[PDB]
Amino acid sequence: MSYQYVNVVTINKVAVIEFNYGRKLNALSKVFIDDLMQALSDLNRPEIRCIILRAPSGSKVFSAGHDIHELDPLSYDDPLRQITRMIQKFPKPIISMVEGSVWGGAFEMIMSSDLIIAASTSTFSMTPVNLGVPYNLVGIHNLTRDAGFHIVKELIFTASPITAQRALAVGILNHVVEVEELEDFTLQMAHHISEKAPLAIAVIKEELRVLGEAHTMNSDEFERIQGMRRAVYDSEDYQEGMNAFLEKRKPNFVGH
Amino acid sequence: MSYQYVNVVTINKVAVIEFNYGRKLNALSKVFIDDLMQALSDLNRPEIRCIILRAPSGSKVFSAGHDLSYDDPLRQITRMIQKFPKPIISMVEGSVWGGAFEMIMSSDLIIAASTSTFSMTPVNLGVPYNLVGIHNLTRDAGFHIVKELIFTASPITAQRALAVGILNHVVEVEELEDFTLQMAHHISEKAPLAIAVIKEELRVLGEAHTMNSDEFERIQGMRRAVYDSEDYQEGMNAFLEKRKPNFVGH
Amino acid sequence: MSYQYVNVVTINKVAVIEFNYGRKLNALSKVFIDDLMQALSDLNRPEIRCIILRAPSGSKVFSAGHDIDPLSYDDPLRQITRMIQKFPKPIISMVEGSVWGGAFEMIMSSDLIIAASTSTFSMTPVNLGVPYNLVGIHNLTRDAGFHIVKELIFTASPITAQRALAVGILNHVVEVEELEDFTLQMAHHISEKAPLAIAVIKEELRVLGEAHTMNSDEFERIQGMRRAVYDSEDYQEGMNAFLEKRKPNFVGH
Ligand code: NI
Repeated sequence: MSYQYVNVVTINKVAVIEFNYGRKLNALSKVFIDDLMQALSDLNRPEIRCIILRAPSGSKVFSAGHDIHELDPLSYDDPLRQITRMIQKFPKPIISMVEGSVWGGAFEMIMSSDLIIAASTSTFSMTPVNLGVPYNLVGIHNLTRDAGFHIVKELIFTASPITAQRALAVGILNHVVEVEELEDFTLQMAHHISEKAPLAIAVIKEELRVLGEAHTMNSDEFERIQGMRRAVYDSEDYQEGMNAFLEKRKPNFVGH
Repeated sequence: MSYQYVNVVTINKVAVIEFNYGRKLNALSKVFIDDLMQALSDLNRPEIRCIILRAPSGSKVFSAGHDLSYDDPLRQITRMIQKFPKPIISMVEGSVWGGAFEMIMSSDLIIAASTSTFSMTPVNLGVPYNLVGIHNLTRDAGFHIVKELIFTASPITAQRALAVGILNHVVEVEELEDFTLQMAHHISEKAPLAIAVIKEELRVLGEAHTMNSDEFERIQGMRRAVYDSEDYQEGMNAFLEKRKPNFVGH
Repeated sequence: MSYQYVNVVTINKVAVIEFNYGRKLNALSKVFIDDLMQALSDLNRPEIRCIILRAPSGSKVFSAGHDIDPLSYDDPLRQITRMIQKFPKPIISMVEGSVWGGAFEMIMSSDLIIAASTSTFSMTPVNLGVPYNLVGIHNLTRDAGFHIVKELIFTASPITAQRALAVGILNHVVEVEELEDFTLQMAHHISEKAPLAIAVIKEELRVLGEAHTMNSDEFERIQGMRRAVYDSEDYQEGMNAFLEKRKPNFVGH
């Protein structure tokens, strides 16, 4: 019924899960993610038909992304890994209602959701290259189903932020609205969907999930990528990137 | 050479298949689809280079859709349209609904009137759409967009359809026919064999999302659960009974 | 380093590879491609972090594309697209002028595409009756949707830089006067990021992008069709018409 790190409300058949982790700017800490997951789980009932994920009204930062301090950081059972999986497999639609700036891991988190509705002032950025992190295959895969290849590559390689208007243009966002209408706009849609056949929505969603994951390869290729990842994890650049982050200074990458 | 449900006209290398089932709003009935398929088949000749599918001029409704086994009409037509060695352009005028949307999605190009509208509606009736069918709807617009389309069953405008990648071109209704024909004639000057093989290569790549038998069987199990649900009955009912369904999750 | 068909200049951590074959409109000749590949290869050093591919300033034609199974594993275009894709540094295609045929696939295979508001693009295999290969076709499907791709290929009609942007092919469109500066700045910016991270992600993206698999029978079946095209009358006609600079007359056989 209650959680330390999220606040939940139910409005008819729609449930809203609001973050309650502001000190860390909603960074994806284990305790935080665990509460989000418990909440979702608790909401997996016939009477609940649609979920909305959001940061508190007026938030400057929607989510800072991975919790560096807490630091292979992207292993199967890591929080971010677990949540994306859960969200994707959840039999009810999940809408990310965005207010504030979205960063790295949080960006992957919202991409994994079903729909994204955002304020005209929100911003988006994918940042593993800033810290020198060798992002995982599944993680990367999750960022390629909406905008095209070139676009995705620009986001990742530059780690530069994009406006909500651009995010809408490239296919990332569903709708962009004025912050004052965000909540209202999102709820209307949620209630609308909640009037539809839940069982059909569930199956279609899973069909989409399964098709979306269907980029297959042989074990040698996976092991080869994994070897590359290890090499990155073992590099100087990797240490340099984390420190600089922790040290709140510009990193000096050298290619080894 | 002649059909009950469709009218065909050939202009040099271009063939126009026009629906003739307005009384039923061009619903995807077996009879209708059977004629569509026959007409396509009859047009599979070296001298025909490009096909155009359309509803009669001035139509308010392009197709109402349904009236999902491997051999059901809709499944049959999408496969056929996809394997057809000639390009097939859907020239849309009017509102597009359900099965009809998948049908045009399965085609090579879609050119529509500035006033046309589109909706996928399986969630309105509680239908557990099939994997192949859903797959057919994921090659043009992004995942988040498709999910919105499908989950809301809300109509979108021709302008949004264009913006998200579903449509090739949107034009004033008065110019629709000519714009389409000109593009068709132009394609007809190109190498047909090359077009054919490239279309097929695209088709094969497009289907190349593979999975194991267990996954397939698992989805099949889920689908069956849907067809066996109360909600499913309620959905068919309400449609018939022309009333809003009351879904409950069982 | 030096090459006959391309020029190279390094600016800090960025390297610019410029085509030097205007006499032939930068057609994708073997000797041209070989040079490009060597230049990339020579640039595969820790101090180089980003690459820019471009045609000379002012070019009216970025690349005419193909020069007279020509699409075999070891053909130049086949080799260069693989190279570009496997290159552990980002490769940005900076476009000024018109882009044609193979050159279009070439830029598509790169990481980002930034172009002049006046540039244009056309996929032309259907003009000549060429049975494009699977890998080649695949390379053209990761940016714009299916319907759009099919229109480009089926019509072989050129599209504007504005439309290329709108359908997802291009990253940015800029006024020629600002093309260079805009491109360089981004490249410099990329150069400040973690190279190793970039390389692994790029390779992950490549592997995922190729991951549309099929059985041997399907592939052989495609090959058989391709071969039938190559053996057709229309194939001869397309090549001849092109040489004789006259409109081809295709018949379906
Ligand atoms: Ni795919």
